[PDB]
Amino acid sequence: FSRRRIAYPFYPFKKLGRQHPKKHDTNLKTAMRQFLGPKNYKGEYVMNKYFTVPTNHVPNYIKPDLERGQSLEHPVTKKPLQLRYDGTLGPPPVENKRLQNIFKDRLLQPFPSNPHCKTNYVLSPQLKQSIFEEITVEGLSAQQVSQKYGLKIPRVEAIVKLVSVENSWNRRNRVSSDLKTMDETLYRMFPVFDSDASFKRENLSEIPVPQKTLASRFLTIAESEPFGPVDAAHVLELEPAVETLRNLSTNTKVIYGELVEGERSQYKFTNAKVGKVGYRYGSGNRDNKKDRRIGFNKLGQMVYI
Amino acid sequence: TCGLVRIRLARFGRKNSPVYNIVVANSRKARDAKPIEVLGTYVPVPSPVTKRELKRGVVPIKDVKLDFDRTKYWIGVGAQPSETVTKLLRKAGILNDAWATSKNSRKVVFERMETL
Amino acid sequence: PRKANLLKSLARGRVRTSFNKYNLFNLYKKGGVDLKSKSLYQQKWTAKQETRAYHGEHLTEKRWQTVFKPKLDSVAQLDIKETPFLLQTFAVLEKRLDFALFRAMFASSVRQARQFILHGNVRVNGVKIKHPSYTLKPGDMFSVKPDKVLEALGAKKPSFQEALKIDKTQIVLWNKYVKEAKTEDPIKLSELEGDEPKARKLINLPWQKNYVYGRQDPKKPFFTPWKPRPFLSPFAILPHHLEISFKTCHAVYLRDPVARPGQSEVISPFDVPVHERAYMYYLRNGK
Amino acid sequence: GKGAAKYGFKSGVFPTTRSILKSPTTKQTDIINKVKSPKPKGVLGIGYAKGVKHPKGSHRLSPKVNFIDVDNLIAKTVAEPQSIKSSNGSAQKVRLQKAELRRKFLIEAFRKEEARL
Amino acid sequence: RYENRTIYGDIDFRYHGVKLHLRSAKPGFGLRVNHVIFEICECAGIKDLSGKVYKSRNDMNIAKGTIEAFTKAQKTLDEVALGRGKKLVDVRKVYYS
Amino acid sequence: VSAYIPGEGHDAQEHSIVYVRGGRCQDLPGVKYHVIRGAGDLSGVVNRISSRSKYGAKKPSK
Amino acid sequence: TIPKPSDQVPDVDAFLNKIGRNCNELKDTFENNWNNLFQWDSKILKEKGVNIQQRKYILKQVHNYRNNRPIHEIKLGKKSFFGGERKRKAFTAKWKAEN
RNA sequence: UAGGUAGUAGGUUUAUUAAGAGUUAAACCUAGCCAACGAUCCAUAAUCGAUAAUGAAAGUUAGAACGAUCACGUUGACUCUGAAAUAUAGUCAAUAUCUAUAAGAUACAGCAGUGAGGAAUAUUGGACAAUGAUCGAAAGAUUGAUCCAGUUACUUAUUAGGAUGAUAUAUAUAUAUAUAUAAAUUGAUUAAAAAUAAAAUCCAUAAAUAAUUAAAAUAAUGAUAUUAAUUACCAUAUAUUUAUAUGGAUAUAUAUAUAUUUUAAUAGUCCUGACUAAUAUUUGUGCCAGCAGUCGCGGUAACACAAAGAGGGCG
Ligand SMILES: [Mg+2]
Ligand SMILES: [Mg+2]
Ligand SMILES: [Mg+2]
Ligand SMILES: [Mg+2]
Ligand SMILES: [Mg+2]
Ligand SMILES: [Mg+2]
Ligand SMILES: [Mg+2]
Ligand SMILES: [Mg+2]
Ligand SMILES: [Mg+2]
Ligand SMILES: [Mg+2]
Ligand SMILES: [Mg+2]
Ligand SMILES: [Mg+2]
Ligand SMILES: [Mg+2]
Ligand SMILES: [Mg+2]
Ligand SMILES: [Mg+2]
Ligand SMILES: [Mg+2]
Ligand SMILES: [Mg+2]
Ligand SMILES: [Mg+2]
Ligand SMILES: [Mg+2]
Ligand SMILES: [Mg+2]
Ligand SMILES: [Mg+2]
Ligand SMILES: [Mg+2]
Ligand SMILES: [Mg+2]
Ligand SMILES: [Mg+2]
Ligand SMILES: [Mg+2]
Ligand SMILES: [Mg+2]
Ligand SMILES: [Mg+2]
Ligand SMILES: [Mg+2]
Repeated sequence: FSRRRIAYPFYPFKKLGRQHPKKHDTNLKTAMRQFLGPKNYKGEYVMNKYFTVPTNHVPNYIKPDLERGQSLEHPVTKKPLQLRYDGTLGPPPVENKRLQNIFKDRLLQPFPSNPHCKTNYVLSPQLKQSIFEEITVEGLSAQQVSQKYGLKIPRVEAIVKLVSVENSWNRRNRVSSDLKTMDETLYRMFPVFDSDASFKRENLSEIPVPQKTLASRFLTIAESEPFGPVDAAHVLELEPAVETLRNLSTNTKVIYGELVEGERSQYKFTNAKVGKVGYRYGSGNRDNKKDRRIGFNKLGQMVYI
Repeated sequence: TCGLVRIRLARFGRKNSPVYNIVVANSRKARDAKPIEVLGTYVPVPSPVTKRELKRGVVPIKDVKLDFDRTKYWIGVGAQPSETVTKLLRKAGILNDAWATSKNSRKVVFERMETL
Repeated sequence: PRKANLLKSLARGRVRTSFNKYNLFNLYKKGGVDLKSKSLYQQKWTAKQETRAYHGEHLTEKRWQTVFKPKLDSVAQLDIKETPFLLQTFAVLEKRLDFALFRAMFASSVRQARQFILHGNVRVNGVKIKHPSYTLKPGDMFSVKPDKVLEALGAKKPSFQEALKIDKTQIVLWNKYVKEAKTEDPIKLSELEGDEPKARKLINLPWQKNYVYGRQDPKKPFFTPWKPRPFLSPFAILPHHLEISFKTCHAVYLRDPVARPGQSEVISPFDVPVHERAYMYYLRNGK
Repeated sequence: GKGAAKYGFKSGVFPTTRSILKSPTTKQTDIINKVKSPKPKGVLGIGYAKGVKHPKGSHRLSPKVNFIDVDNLIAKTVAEPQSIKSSNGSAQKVRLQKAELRRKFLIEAFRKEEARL
Repeated sequence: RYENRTIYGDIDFRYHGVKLHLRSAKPGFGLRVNHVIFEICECAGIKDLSGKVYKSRNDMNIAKGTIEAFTKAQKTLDEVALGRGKKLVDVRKVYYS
Repeated sequence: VSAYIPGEGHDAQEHSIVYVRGGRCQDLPGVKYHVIRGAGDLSGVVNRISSRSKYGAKKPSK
Repeated sequence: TIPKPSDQVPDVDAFLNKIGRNCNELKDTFENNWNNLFQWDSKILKEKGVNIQQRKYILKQVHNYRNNRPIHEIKLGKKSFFGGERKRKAFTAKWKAEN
């Protein structure tokens, strides 16, 4: 049994009772107003918890289940408030134990309804710089760096890439003041990556799961007969898991044509075996089907493959 | 051109965007019909260079993946190439100046070489 | 794509990919998605409603169905908690350029990000793209024009008249404060219609020296000394599959988002059952 | 599309790759040995049994396999010119060059094929 | 239930009219079964299941039949091992996926 | 063929050009067809607001 | 690169006359300027307002002149007095009947 | 359709053929051969894929499009040349039109196009620039193959605008600004909404307007073609796409101080009793009018007919 259910707040709020014929207000709108609190001459909803941006390295994610829908704090003191029988705000009579006692994991949980989604940590600029130095000047391998710090090798490579770009921008004097301020605000919002804290370090033994492993097999070996990971891999007809992890961590004749002064382009002739080279005859035209193949050019133009 | 067996370009791809299929075919059979042997491909639209690259002085390339040994064999048994195909072959370095007609016949900038 | 219409209504508590105030409120007051007292089909429908509202509202249904992959992805740690496999149903959309840009926080919304890249501001490995359906490979940089990023994450730049009105009230408040201090700089808005330099010359508070409330650099497309967006905190969710640098506004797409024993990297505001129901629906096209 | 999975998901077909040497060579010794070995009889037999006759007009055995002497083939298809130095005129020279090139290519092709097999 | 997510073997069980067929499933592959079966699995903690009902599809009898199949038609690997006097390894687990 | 004619008002004589489609009038036995109503001498059903394409009705155009 | 006017055709008009295919009545669209004719390309000719076939022919004859190949009015192909291969059998019979 | 078969089944020979064979022709023998695991006979149908559809798959369906194979070029037979033809050739006949009326000519299943049939399927287009094909020693000639554009939502795909946004006045290094008057649409008087929807505000981008320059093609030739693309007042000259400095373009105050084309936004259609997603309600009709894939709905309280409101799909 499903109806069309208008999405009112699960939490309790001051509903409409009666009101002046002309105003035409809705209960949802009223609930939204209450959530927001009073709006300034400027436009700012100051009394709302979630209006201002945190400067704490502690993300101010939402806890509607904990505070029971009452989002309004006093801006200077960050102390909670409610909507009383009069239109004026004031402090609550009973204090909330839910907001006072909160876990580590739930502070890094942006949405209340999904426990699995968590925020990734932000690297401190000094740490990034040190990583960049290690890879370039000291000349260490990326795997060693990853082990030291607790990042993944692709992540490390990405960081390195970004550092060099940042440096180039600084040289050119492109990093504006407004951009810097934004970067600082973003840094302040997110929690910092600690290289010593074991719970914060990224798990470096994550291999991706193939098809053959997922399909379950069972073997009736003798009660005493041993059967290790290697044996299992052999049965499945794969390389061992350790070897794949290690791998993850770590010709043809080409001619160029002569270029005369007048002609505008070269002719690159690559070799290719007959029975493997051409555009095949009687292939499936996929252009009028919805599984049609759309690629992209070297110049970022969209091209039908 | 003359012959029964002929090395020529069969057209493939879409409108306003041709790719070519270097084949050896019968003279009588159609242009885009199934041939004796496909030797290679040829996209006539050259690889587009970047503005910086253009400023530097780097020419575009026309990609021509091609079974060299097979093509040579076909030439040997006497399969006459078309006007465009023969030019392509000459450019590659299979065929000599001998095949160059009077219209084709200018200082060279870059010389040919095999690479890997 | 599918036209934007009533995306942030309250009577449908649909949680879109945006930083909008109405969207925030919808997120706040939804709680869970109720799947109790429903048939299997009804549950699947409600999942579809909620999950697709967040994940690709601009996409047409048929188009989405075509792109939708059954084969989800995961990683074995080989060293406990249960991996949430079926949170990966909308992993394929993060591969998109538009979604990746949104995750990076180079746009306020997915729609906005899409608009930005159509207008030719994003680049990916240098070359500029004008195609939201472009898909990142692992290792690909992407880079939005910094002004547009600032506009996305910054406040709305006020109109001149509005800014002047705001200034007037601030001035009055200041005057009231100095009077109160004494106990224990006026402007006429009707005259000063649209002379910005004149207004600047007139104004002199401690917290703004000349510039009107909303216009320190009128030529820039955002608020004054750049400050953040009005409700930026509850949506600033720093992703795993992107590496970001907010100084230059570059971002490396380092991974296709994947599910671990603890968590999924597909950032969604929905519990796993909802995502399972959605998957069930989209396997069979709602058969 | 369903039946393409037999052929490695290859939509469209190529024409069959055309053998450069169209019979087994003399240098392929193992094939020759196989051909010339005593043909079996009984259940899994090939020819006619010694005692049993064969139809009047028909041949008893199968025809013999013509093994290509590759050098001989080269000589026949691609003979070098006996009149070695008779060459004047531009067009004639061009023709001669073309001939030489064709000799080179077909020679190489055959020899390569022989080696390759 | 195997790995706290699916049944052990591919079971094929008859309860009165309904002929049940319930295949085991690789992890991530969801519940892909009759709506009654799905409902029962959600409550009983089965994440992964394939299967199909033949003959009668009487909702009540499905519900009764499927729980009977779960309790009765299933044998845990350990029980089988004990009965036969043999090791009964799960290859995927040994591999570490 | 015995064809049904849907809608409130029907303009059909003893010679009218009419197009037939394969529906079925369920209560009338032995009539397994519908005259499609926008086309032919059969005119579109008048003052139809809902479900206009199901009958002949054009869009009123304010 | 501009070439010199020869003794046989020293003028643009003379060149046009030589090449033929109704290349006359084209002395107004470009005046008798030798350099002008030779340097000009296809797009320019199109803008001026010449035909496609005429444009093609002129450029070819210019090219021939540059390479010093013999320019002359190689006329376009003509159907037989009787008819095209297909229509001949009937046409010929009709002609016979008339005569 | 239950018996069929008499060159039929087999043997021996001769002719014909490049060549086997009752394949034809001739001669002489033996009595066979096929068939209820479907013969003979009749009906229908061009065949197929590494093509298309659908399915978990085995399969099933299509045989438009791409490609491979066949057969035919109004109908039937025969002949000639030829390696190969019962040739879209020729001969004679058959059917139906043309004049020129003749031991005539034509047959659009080549491209356009017309009339008809039909529920239903396009321009009496442009170019040989490309890729092929035929003729030619070459020059270059021909090319309704072909390549291009035209019509047609038949199919697919990309775009088809984002961010902010619930009132209006009047009064008076801080900051929860606070009062007062006025107004406030369709519903409805509270979980009954329509509605962040509008309107406003900030910000672009398309198109336009100018300038420039590809690529398909080079020895030269570009139908497509107001070409794609790029720049926004143009150029050069440094660094590492951005930034600054020059050269000239320009115009008002009094050569050098601030500027630098312009600029938007617009969706249908089906549905809301259950199967089946759609709870904000109300009016009209009264087993009639009508609806209906299925079960059913309509007899004054119709969630099913006909509508308004609100809502749900797909787009
Ligand atoms: Mg010739
Ligand atoms: Mg209806
Ligand atoms: Mg309508
Ligand atoms: Mg016979
Ligand atoms: Mg006889
Ligand atoms: Mg005989
Ligand atoms: Mg039969
Ligand atoms: Mg037929
Ligand atoms: Mg078939
Ligand atoms: Mg076909
Ligand atoms: Mg068939
Ligand atoms: Mg056709
Ligand atoms: Mg025939
Ligand atoms: Mg015939
Ligand atoms: Mg026709
Ligand atoms: Mg005909
Ligand atoms: Mg008709
Ligand atoms: Mg059609
Ligand atoms: Mg041509
Ligand atoms: Mg033509
Ligand atoms: Mg479409
Ligand atoms: Mg009212
Ligand atoms: Mg433009
Ligand atoms: Mg329902
Ligand atoms: Mg009523
Ligand atoms: Mg209904
Ligand atoms: Mg109705
Ligand atoms: Mg309505």
